[PDB]
Amino acid sequence: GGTILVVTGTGTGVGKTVVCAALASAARQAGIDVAVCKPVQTGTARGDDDLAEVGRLAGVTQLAGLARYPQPMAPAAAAEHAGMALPARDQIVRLIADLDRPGRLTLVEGAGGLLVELAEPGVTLRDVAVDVAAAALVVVTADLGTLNHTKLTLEALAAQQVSCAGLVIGSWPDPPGLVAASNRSALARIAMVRAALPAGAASLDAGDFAAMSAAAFDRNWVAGLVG
Amino acid sequence: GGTILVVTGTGTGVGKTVVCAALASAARQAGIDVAVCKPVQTGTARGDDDLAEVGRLAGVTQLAGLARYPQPMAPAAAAEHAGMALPARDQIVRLIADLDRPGRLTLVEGAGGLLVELAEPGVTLRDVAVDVAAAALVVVTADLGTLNHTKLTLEALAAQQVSCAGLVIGSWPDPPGLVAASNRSALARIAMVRAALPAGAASLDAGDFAAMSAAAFDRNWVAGLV
Ligand SMILES: O=C(O)C[C@@H]1CCC[C@H]1C(=O)c1ccc(C(=O)O)cc1
Ligand SMILES: O=C(O)C[C@@H]1CCC[C@H]1C(=O)c1ccc(C(=O)O)cc1
Repeated sequence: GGTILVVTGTGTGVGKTVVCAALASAARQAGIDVAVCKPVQTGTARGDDDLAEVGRLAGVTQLAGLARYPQPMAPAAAAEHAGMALPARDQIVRLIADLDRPGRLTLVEGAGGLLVELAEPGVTLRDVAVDVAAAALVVVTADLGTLNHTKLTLEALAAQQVSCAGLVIGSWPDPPGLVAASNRSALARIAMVRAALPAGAASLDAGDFAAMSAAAFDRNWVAGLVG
Repeated sequence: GGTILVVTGTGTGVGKTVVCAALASAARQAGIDVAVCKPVQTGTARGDDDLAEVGRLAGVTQLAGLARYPQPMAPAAAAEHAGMALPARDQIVRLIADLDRPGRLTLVEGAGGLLVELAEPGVTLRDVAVDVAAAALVVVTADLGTLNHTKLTLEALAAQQVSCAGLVIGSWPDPPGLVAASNRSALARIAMVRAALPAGAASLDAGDFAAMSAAAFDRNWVAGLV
């Protein structure tokens, strides 16, 4: 196949979707075929659609979804609230493998953080990553609290020998405060910081977003993700 | 010795200090001697003093600390900015062991979440819980995001055979709301929920707060800590 990357985060609202779109665009500009896949999407009763936003910002046409639940809640709660069940483990894995092909970067965006349940019983994105031999790109914040959350996530990735492809800061303030700078430097000491997306990256239009995306990431690391 | 309990949290600002004070107050109301050790304290420029809060809210007098930094940052960054190393692993472990005595509940409060650096070099509250054979109480929020953070923190505990004394929600909202109430059930499925401190409990005066604390925890669980 090609290269599968799960895109998780330290928590919710940390920028997984905008990092997905931003990495997708940077890879597309390097001539890499990109698919983005969102096995579990909650919050549809308020218009959340990460697949839609990713296409909107990065022009990905190859967008695969699976489970959709209305309430803006954890996959497990939003399912119970809807009278619905979670997908099964081998259904998510099937969705990804069916996208996987050589020369393609397939991004699997999670729901919330790494240990959120996506399938019964206690199946997480980390388990999926094992099942499909994917590295995890961890979306982190610059805010106070990020250092503990990142260290936890990395440990949880290592506990199952899921390789960390590095961190992305979902929102980088212009200009940075004392904490923001301190965190960025400390983050860089615990893992590679693949990029620091500028604050407001998601309000950009197509071309602004594609330029931001091309600048955000090291061209040579992006190009190196897919042979 | 006695019973040592580290009080940690999923993160920062989740209610670690108020929960120490609350469990200290409930344990005091059960006739338990309570000491609270806060090795490293930051944000002192703006008035942060977690041991003072425990004193005022819970009446604890055995309040033990080693270092104070003015910058409202994680200990390693406040110390970086201040130009002075964190205390030594040895100082923290020995302070806590000296605090520990039979019949006393010794609470140990970190900074931020479980895996924050507190001592030289890269020593965490997890490492300290190991060294003094302490179990961890994990403070958590009711808010969207808490489930992943709690599951992450409990894993990090298990990975070093540090026992989990349970969860406390540091601020229970009024009224709950759908996500808070769904999280409370989910958390309870993950570990024992020992208490949910009502929002605003930190602004209580001593008598009010004591009454809250007496009522927040199970009388028998608390009494059975020593
Ligand atoms: O948690 C507290 O006790 C409040 C304190 C006050 C000053 C900054 C807070 C702190 O220590 C801290 C620890 C770790 C992290 C992090 O993981 O990035 C962030 C902040
Ligand atoms: O994808 C997101 O993170 C944004 C979505 C929007 C609404 C619910 C968010 C969600 O999925 C989620 C997942 C897990 C947890 C938790 O561990 O507590 C909280 C929220």
